[PDB]
Amino acid sequence: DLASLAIYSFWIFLAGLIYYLQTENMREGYPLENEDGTPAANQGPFPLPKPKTFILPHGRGTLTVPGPESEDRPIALARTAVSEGFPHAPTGDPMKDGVGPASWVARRDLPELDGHGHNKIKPMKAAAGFHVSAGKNPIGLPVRGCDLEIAGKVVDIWVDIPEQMARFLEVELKDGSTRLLPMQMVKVQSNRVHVNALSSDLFAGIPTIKSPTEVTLLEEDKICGYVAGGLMYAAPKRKSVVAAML
Amino acid sequence: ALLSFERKYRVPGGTLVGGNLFDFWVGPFYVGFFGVATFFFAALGIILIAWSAVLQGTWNPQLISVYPPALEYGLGGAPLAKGGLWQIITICATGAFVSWALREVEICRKLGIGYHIPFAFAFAILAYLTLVLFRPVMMGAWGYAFPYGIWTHLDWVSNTGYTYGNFHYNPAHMIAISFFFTNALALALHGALVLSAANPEKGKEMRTPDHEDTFFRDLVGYSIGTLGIHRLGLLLSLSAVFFSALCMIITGTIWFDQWVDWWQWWVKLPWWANIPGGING
Amino acid sequence: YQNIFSQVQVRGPADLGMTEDVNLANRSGVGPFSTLLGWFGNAQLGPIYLGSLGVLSLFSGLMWFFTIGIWFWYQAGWNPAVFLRDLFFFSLEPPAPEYGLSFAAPLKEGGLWLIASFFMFVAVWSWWGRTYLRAQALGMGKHTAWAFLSAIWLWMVLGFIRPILMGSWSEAVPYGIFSHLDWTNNFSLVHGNLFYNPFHGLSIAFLYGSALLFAMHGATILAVSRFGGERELEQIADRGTAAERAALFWRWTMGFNATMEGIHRWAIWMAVLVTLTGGIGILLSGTVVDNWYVWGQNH
Ligand code: BCL
Ligand code: BCL
Ligand code: BCL
Ligand SMILES: CC[C@H]1c2cc3[nH]c4c(c3C)C(=O)[C@H](C(=O)OC)c4c3nc(cc4[nH]c(cc(n2)[C@@H]1C)c(C(C)=O)c4C)[C@@H](C)[C@@H]3CCC(=O)OC/C=C(\C)CCC[C@H](C)CCC[C@H](C)CCCC(C)C
Ligand SMILES: CCCCCCCCCCCC[N+](C)(C)[O-]
Ligand SMILES: CCCCCCCCCCCC[N+](C)(C)[O-]
Ligand SMILES: [Cl-]
Ligand SMILES: [Fe+2]
Ligand SMILES: [Zn+2]
Repeated sequence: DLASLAIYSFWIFLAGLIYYLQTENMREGYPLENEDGTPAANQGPFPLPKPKTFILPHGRGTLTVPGPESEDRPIALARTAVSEGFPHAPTGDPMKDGVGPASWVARRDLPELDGHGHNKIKPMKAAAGFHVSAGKNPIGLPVRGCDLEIAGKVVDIWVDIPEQMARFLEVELKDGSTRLLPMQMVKVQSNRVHVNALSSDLFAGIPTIKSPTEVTLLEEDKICGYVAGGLMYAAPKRKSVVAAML
Repeated sequence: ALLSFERKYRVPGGTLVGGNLFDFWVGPFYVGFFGVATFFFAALGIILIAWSAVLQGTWNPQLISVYPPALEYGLGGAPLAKGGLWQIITICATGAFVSWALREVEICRKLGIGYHIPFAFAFAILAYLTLVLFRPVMMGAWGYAFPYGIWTHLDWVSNTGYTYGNFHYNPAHMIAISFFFTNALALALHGALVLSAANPEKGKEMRTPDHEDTFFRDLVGYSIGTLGIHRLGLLLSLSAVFFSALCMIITGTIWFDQWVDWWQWWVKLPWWANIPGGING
Repeated sequence: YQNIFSQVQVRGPADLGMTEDVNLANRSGVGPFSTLLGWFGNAQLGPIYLGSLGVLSLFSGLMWFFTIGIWFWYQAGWNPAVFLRDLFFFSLEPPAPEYGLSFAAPLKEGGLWLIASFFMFVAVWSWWGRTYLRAQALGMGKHTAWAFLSAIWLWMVLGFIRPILMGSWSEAVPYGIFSHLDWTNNFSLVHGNLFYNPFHGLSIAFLYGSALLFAMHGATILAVSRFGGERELEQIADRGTAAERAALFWRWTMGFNATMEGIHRWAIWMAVLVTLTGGIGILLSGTVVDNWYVWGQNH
């Protein structure tokens, strides 16, 4: 029967596909390791796929995967139990050491370029022709933290030029310096910009950028990781909704 | 085992219940309170099902089937062999699903990401609940729910649909299908676009997002963008399920006849209901 | 903030796009900006590429529509009021069984349907060539062309391959809103309930699985958009915390995960398999299997 031969061949095919797909999704993070960094005994039933190489544009080299794990910086965490499977608590300050929900990866310390080789992101004041076209303009507004105190004021908006979107809000602190705050982590209101993930006293600690006109992938990760970290690590300072409702 | 970059993330905190009592992993799986609650519900439910198989007299996956209480039982309890077992199992599934979502929330909290995923999953749960809980209750009997059996539930689909003629005519059903089709269309486009840029012609440099935009801009005169496409996929999927629940929640509760007949309202509009000619004239 | 809708829209000079090897002369001018679309995705409309292939596609595409439209107007007695109240009931039906696969049917008895099918045939295939060429011109992979074929395959089987194998145009699908639904329902009845067709069941699994996977992937990316997660191409070339937290959410939840590039491979196949399996199921109906219930009893 043709129909029977077909359905029979299909399952053979599907299994081959899932096998292919799965190994293909092992281009990163494998081989697995024990909680101490050494090679784990069990690597699973799927073998590592053969290497592939990406040719990166704008003279930025190439990327070959699978390959040796890129992360090598120190991780400020210590084992909690003798057996595998338990948490590893922070040995110092997780927000500063970059661990837990405040982790960051050592991405290339250069900015992301667009199709032409221009910096993808840029402060609006330096982005020819860009302006706020809809919604409340946040520039000039005071920025409030989860402790319900003012942490600064918005002095600019950093825009993604190829995609024409707001990505960061440049906030000026009391000391006259500034930090970048992720757009998807702020709430623009009519009379202020609220940042739930951070208490006023934590703004100063936000990682900074080398140049005032650009931001690197490395800096973005440090900035974003640190801000997200405040959801867990700043909880003690985060006031209730009823307090905020006042 | 862990992924080569996992260590720094296995930090304590995030649980919604029990503090650190269940704050740990087993292999790759994280547990948490809702991790053990899910196991509890899944086990009790699978066990109760295997027992229903016995009373049925078979251990064949293609044959096993747990039916709900017969119409006669209304919305009350029933003998464990004539509906009651289905009733307990339904309670277990709901607990297992909700616990799964809540477990996802704990994981989100630990990793410091958004809660979009469990929020999305909640849509599936509400669809299941619509067929098994909300519609039966509104209709007045557990009997209207569907049976748990690989083939038996397909029989329920067929019989239920034909109870109203060709179900295709259900307006809400039409919209739900649109979303399902459009979703599959978008998923294919998005998958293909990202890959076509990451994997250009052999020997060439990896393409950029600008190339993705240009490709679709040339093709159809518009590009929703990288952020939007993900917003879109989520919207189409959820809307598809939202309209599935709606097409069912109104069937047999406020609409009882042949769905095809509902469309007569448009054909009977005053200004053209009697004009001679055409299909309906 | 959930990042479903943007809080503040920003705009700048229109983007004309990468040049690469494309014939800039065939690129139209930029369109207007939509503040409305801007809340959900990009606000910019256009430019669009319009070479000869695209012009041919648009033309026969319009002709296909026109052909259906004129028959509907004739069915309406050229009365706009009747045309609008009976719009969903009109139907352009194919040649009766007696005509077999010949092009001899009279206009009002299948000839118009054949003409309509010719235009749609060209429109679709020329558009397919277009998806390939626009990709080639930019040096990109042909993933969009290949995926489009899977959809084309179900369409081809329904109105061309199967009807030819059955040896009759009467086996094809008519052009009408309600008529093509009646056709679908009837098709299942005539072949002994498609719920017994294994390939129809797989197709459903994939249709369901596509909404499952996109809900999954879409919500994931947004969940890590606070780390620039949607810039997937760069996350592939230089993994960030976004890609790591996304992979770990799933590993900790279900025991396994994907990568920024690999997830899009799961995605393309989940969708593609929908119409790939569906096509096989329909192609086997009536040619190899007349009744899937009976077929199932012997398997
Ligand atoms: C002859 C039958 C009638 C008909 C009768 C019906 C009936 C009756 C119903 C539908 C419903 C649906 N129909 Mg119909 N329909 C017809 C023809 C069609 C055609 C077609 C091409 O012609 C299409 C495309 C559709 C499409 C649709 C969908 C919109 C919808 C089902 C999906 C859904 O609800 O998801 C919702 C998703 C869920 C319910 C899934 C929930 C999953 C849960 C939360 C978790 C499970 C986890 C699992 C246990 C884990 C196990 C562990 C493992 C490790 C995984 N119908 C014909 C005309 N249709 C259904 C609907 O709208 O549902 C509300 C419905 O009840
Ligand atoms: C949504 C509208 C109808 C419905 C209509 C249909 C129709 C019509 C068809 C199916 C089909 C299927 N249905 Mg159903 N089904 C309904 C509700 C459910 C529920 C539920 C808890 O709500 C479940 C778990 C299932 C499960 C199933 C699968 C066995 C099968 C493939 C689905 C799939 O791949 O999805 C996509 C999801 C994935 C890709 C994830 C993987 C999920 C795996 C495959 C689920 C296995 C479930 C396991 C056998 C159930 C018991 C597990 C434990 C013992 C508890 N259906 C509602 C009532 N279903 C198809 C089939 O072949 O049926 C025989 C089919 O043709
Ligand atoms: C009573 C009716 C029968 C039934 C009869 C059929 C029949 C008949 C068929 C299906 C098919 C399908 N059925 Mg069924 N089906 C039943 C019940 C169900 C139920 C259920 C009850 O839950 C579900 C969920 C489904 C689900 C499904 C889908 C998995 C599948 C359609 C795939 C698709 O993506 O097509 C949509 C995609 C396309 C049609 C491809 C379109 C591609 C072309 C190229 C587009 C051209 C567009 C054009 C140029 C014009 C517009 C252009 C503008 C620019 C917009 N069926 C009942 C039992 N079903 C199809 C299948 O594959 O089955 C195996 C099929 O033929
Ligand atoms: C709402 C939009 C779509 C969607 C989204 C969605 N599903 C999700 C998520 C999301 C975003 C998850 O995060 C979660 C997940 O982890 O996926 C990997 C999930 C999930 N969607 C799943 C399945 C599923 N989703 C479906 C549909 C949908 N999911 C929609 C199309 C469908 C179908 C048929 O369309 C299925 C089968 C699971 C794979 C997974 C949730 C896993 C889970 O809840 O596990 C806990 C429970 C158990 C391990 C077992 C409990 C066993 C019961 C006690 C038995 C009860 C029997 C049952 C009632 C009948 C079964 C027999 C059938 C023949 C009827
Ligand atoms: C006759 C229809 C054929 C449809 C098969 C198309 C599958 C699309 C596969 C994505 C392409 C993947 N890739 C890079 C390895 O070619
Ligand atoms: C790559 C996607 C993996 C999803 C596989 C889904 C399998 C569910 C299969 C149920 C269909 C069984 N059937 C109808 C063919 O007999
Ligand atoms: Cl490839
Ligand atoms: Fe993506
Ligand atoms: Zn540039």
